[PDB]
Amino acid sequence: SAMEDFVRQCFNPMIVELAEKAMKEYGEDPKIETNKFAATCTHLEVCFMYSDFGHRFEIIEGRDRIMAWTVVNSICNTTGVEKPKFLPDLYDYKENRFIEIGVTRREVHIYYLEKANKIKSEKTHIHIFSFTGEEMATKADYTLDEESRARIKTRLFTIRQEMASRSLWDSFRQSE
Ligand SMILES: [Mn+2]
Ligand SMILES: [Mn+2]
Repeated sequence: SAMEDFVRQCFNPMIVELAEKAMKEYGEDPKIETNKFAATCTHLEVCFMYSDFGHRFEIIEGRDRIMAWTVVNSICNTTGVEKPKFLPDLYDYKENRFIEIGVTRREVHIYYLEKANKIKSEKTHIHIFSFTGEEMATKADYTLDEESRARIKTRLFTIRQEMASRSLWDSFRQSE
């Protein structure tokens, strides 16, 4: 498929392999669910980017469930922050809060409402990125400095334009 080929062209091997591991964790073939494959790669890369801005962040996303919950439990035991219902994506050691990262092909406010309604925790900070350079965060606290958020938004927009150059963006954006 063209979408699978794009995913292997634009993401680094480590990210692709982690994404395939996740797809198997919910029993999904990346050769069939190619838009989910690309979305999974994109979310992984954003989380790793977000974390590289420390030191400051602990990455939970990209780990197997056992190690992810091991990290979460160790953090909660050393900080007293309460355990989230659902696996978050990062832990911010400076603000001392868990962060759930969203990347959406829709309006940032719609996806923010969806994520907030799901997690149902006033403790887990939400930060939504779009492929159009838009962002929305809990209490409009964007956590990072503008340069770091700028590099995330540039990478996301670049992924979108590469898809578009291969006529893959319309499929990807209409998929959820
Ligand atoms: Mn996650
Ligand atoms: Mn997320």
